[PDB]
Amino acid sequence: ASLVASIVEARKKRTAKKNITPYQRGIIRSLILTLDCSEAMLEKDLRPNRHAMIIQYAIDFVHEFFDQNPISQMGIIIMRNGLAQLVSQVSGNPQDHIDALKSIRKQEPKGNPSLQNALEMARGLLLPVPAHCTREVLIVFGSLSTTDPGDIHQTIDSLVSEKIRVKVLGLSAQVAICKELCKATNYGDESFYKILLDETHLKELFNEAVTPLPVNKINKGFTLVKMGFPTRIFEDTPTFCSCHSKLVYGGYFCPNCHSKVCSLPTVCPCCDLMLILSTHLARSYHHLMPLKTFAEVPTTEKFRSEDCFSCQSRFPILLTSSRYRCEDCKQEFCVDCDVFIHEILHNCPGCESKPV
Amino acid sequence: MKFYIDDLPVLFPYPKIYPEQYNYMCDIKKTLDVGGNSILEMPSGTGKTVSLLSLTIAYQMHYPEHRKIIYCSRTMSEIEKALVELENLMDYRTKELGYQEDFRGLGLTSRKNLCLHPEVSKERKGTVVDEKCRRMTNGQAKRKLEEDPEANVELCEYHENLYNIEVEDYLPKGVFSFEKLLKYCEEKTLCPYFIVRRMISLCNIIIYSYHYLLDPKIAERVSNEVSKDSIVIFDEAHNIDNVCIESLSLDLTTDALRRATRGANALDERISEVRKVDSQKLQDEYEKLVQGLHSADILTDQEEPFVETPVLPQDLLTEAIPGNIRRAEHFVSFLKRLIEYLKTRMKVLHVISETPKSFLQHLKQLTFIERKPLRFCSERLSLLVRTLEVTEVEDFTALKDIATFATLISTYEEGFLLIIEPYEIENAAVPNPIMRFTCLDASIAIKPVFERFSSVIITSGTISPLDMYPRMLNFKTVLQKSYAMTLAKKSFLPMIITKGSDQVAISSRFEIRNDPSIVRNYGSMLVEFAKITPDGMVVFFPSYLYMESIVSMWQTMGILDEVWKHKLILVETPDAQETSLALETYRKACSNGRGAILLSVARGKVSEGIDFDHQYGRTVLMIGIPFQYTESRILKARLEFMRENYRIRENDFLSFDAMRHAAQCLGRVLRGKDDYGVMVLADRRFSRKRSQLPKWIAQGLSDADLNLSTDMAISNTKQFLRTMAQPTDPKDQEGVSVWSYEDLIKHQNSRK
Amino acid sequence: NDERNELKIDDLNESYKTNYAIIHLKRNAHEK
Ligand code: SF4
Ligand SMILES: [Zn+2]
Ligand SMILES: [Zn+2]
Ligand SMILES: [Zn+2]
Ligand SMILES: [Zn+2]
Repeated sequence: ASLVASIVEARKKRTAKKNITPYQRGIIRSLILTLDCSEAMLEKDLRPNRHAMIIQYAIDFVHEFFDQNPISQMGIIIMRNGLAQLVSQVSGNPQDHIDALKSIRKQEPKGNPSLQNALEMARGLLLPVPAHCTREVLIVFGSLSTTDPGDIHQTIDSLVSEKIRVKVLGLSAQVAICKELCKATNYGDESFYKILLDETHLKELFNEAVTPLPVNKINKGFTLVKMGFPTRIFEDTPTFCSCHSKLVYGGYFCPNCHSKVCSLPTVCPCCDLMLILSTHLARSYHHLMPLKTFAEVPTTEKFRSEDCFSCQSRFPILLTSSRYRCEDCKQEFCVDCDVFIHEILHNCPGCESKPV
Repeated sequence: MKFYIDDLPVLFPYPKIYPEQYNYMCDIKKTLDVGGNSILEMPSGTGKTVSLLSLTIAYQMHYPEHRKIIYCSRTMSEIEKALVELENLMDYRTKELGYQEDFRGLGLTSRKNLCLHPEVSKERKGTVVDEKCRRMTNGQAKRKLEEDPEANVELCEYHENLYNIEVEDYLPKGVFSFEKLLKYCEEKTLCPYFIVRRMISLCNIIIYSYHYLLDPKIAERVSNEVSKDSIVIFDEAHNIDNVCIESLSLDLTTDALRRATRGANALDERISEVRKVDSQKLQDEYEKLVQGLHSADILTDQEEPFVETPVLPQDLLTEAIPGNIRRAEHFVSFLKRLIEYLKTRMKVLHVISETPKSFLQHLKQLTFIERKPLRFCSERLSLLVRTLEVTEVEDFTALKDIATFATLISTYEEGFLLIIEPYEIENAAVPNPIMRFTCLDASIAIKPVFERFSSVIITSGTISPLDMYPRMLNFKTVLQKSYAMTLAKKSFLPMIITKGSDQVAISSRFEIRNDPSIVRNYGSMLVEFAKITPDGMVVFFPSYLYMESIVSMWQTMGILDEVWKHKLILVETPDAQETSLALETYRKACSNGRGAILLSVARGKVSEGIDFDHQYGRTVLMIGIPFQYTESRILKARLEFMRENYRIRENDFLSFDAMRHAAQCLGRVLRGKDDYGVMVLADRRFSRKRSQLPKWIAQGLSDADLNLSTDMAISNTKQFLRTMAQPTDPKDQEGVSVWSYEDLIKHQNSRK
Repeated sequence: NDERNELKIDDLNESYKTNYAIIHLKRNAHEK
């Protein structure tokens, strides 16, 4: 009955994955990562300490976020001594944020946190963002109390007026103001206030925060954005770069002003034009055309082939059929493949192979 | 939703309904259909008022009897909450039935809470407000103005404007809470107090407090208007015995007697002056008295007696005045010598407890005052004060206490006692004698209600055990039961802490109140729990003196300094306005995330109606069993009377009294089933009181939490909060704790 | 109004429903 228990647990896990719909998502994101560095973060519930674990997971989150959202931007704020300290300006360079976190990890946390100060700083940082981008603020809260100079409700109302979206990750227990913020700022949705249960669940929450958030039906900001695809240049002599004013072997040439830029994607330093590559856009097509879930075949019916279509592997033989099929093409897949096609790849080999 | 009972359609104001609510409504309907009284205990985390109002309103609007509804709560804030719930229910009914059905529902309270006069509503006491309103509405001013317009006496525009319109057009059809009523009456310059007092006889449902139903001083006039076949609901009736006892209890002090002598002398001088100038009034009053008329036949409906009837209407003699107090001067001399006898009895050197019969016999021996003339003191004084044109009654205010005491002691003899103590406060340099006339039987005040009304529902969240209430108050119930909430996941964590982190026993015994170990243990518990509590933390102390002393000790030790870093501190104070402002500040601090801790008395003003739910109430620290002061003559006499009559042991009754208040405070944490909290009972003596707690709390109290330590309770609290912070699975509560219409229909089909 | 909102039992109200917009991406592009 233990093996059947494992099978039923797998079925329950797949139950959530069954419901998938092509929700509209805002690929162009502007995220403000607020971290809590207060006396309450000196506890040892997370080894070695909350500050160390949170900073490490923040570094990993930055890597993943800039891996899967090339055309997004991020900024870093911390809460110390009841004040909001900016440590990274909004920019598209992951290395700057990684270095900022590496600098932050040293200082010992102390003082009290100030959600109102952090939110005001985030609003100021997100003011100069285009209307077509999604303004988001991810806060890692650890304290159970908030000390603020002004009225937090007014700040919440201002955030709602500015159409900013706030996600809060707690450590110990729910805070009433945090719940109200995450609810009123997300059109009443109460699923954006998460309290972790352990280190693994914290990692899962951080990974979940990476994917873009679906947009609201009534919040329409549809528009066309002027972007250009530069051509890489290979030169024999180093030349001055127009972004950092430093010598580099080569750089991408903007197609609107011919100025060279070190790395992409970044806003052109001369014509204020966004420079991106086709791959950067290609990285987000799976968020617009998600692959439909695969449903296991009951053992009552007859199987098609004894080996996996995608990997040519013998199906294990024993109670519960270890087969997964794609409704679009009706091709049996093994359990090992299913996760790979639904986590790494985003195209069904059977669907691609089937002619029309 | 809109579902059906055996023959009664009921419209619930929510798309979802709890199984506890459905069973509660079914039981209430069964009680109403079968006739008689019933006792219902519903969990505090499940909607009780909404279910009561829905079922009763549907019953009244469906059956042809159209029996009216009387709702009796324990506090005015509860009246406001009930009125708001009724307004919501009526809004839902109006939206579902397509029209506003003919319905009128009002609350009722005193003048102080409904006065709009800019010069009379600015008083700090209700008696002065009542006196001024009487001066403006008795009809003396109106008659004087009619006879001579030049008279400087002024009237109340709000009262005068009511005469223009009829009673049936005072307010539009609907439900009027106090807030909406005040707004409407301010926009139309009308008196809400008189509107309610003149519309009680017409409203479908009337909501007031237990004092307006039990206290004869204000109960007779209101009860004379309500119907006899109406439904009666007692909400939060676990503490009704205290109200019933304080209804018929009086206290007289040396200052009171000294002021009564001055009042009597002033009355004699007034009688002399009126005899000199205008004696026809005295002659007319004497002539009317001779025939056998009383205050009812003499006073007009517009005016009220100066002295409120202190005895129940059924115990008032219907015979003419005895004759000894028929004349003003004779009555004044009688009253003066009564006051002198009280003064000479206030000189005892040791506690004396005596029956009213013994007191009357000694009075008849030393002086020549008989029982019958004494029984008419208040009525005769009311008539005399009415006829003496005493517009200013500041001097005569004192005589009210003497009249009340005389009319009570000469009326009741069984279940009443008189205690004379040379030391009102034992901690006093000079003796301060006090005379207390106490009612020991709690059923005397409530017998008329249980006999006048056929069906009575007694409902509460922490009324247990249910067997004692029929014993204490002489009434019988068709059914008495408590409901077990069908929670899918535990939402409240009740635990008992018997010792501190050092393994030293902790208790709130008064004799060891100033103990460094116990005080430090309690302070450490407070700080540790405040460190983990997210938003709000309510601490309930056994008594205000204990709270004051322990808080001062904590201040000296520096524990409050540690608490200040994590939360604001709000403290209950004797001043009601200051306490209300403290409550508002505490709620604001809980809402804005700053975090707050509120210290209060388990038997205080907060615990008698203020409810802490969601963000407001997260952890409840019951610091010690709220035991009464054992070395109290009144409590000892009551315990002896109960032991002799109802065969209730003193220890059993004391434990019941304390556990009732502990549960009362505990139950103010949950509103719905999505609310959660930690309930810590910090005393070694709770460990054996699990069987005495309400059923829904005992079921949630695990065997491993019967005797815990501070550190282990902190760990359990942290784990519980972390667990309760996760999203609930909808399937886990889809049809096991929350029922939709289809689930309700399935339950009905399976049951049938 | 505000008192009604505070006194109402939220747990018994209808569950919040997401209002996210769905999109269907047609694929028809001319050759280079
Ligand atoms: S009639 Fe009404 S408004 Fe006027 S003094 Fe009396 S209670 Fe106040
Ligand atoms: Zn450069
Ligand atoms: Zn350019
Ligand atoms: Zn396929
Ligand atoms: Zn495979």
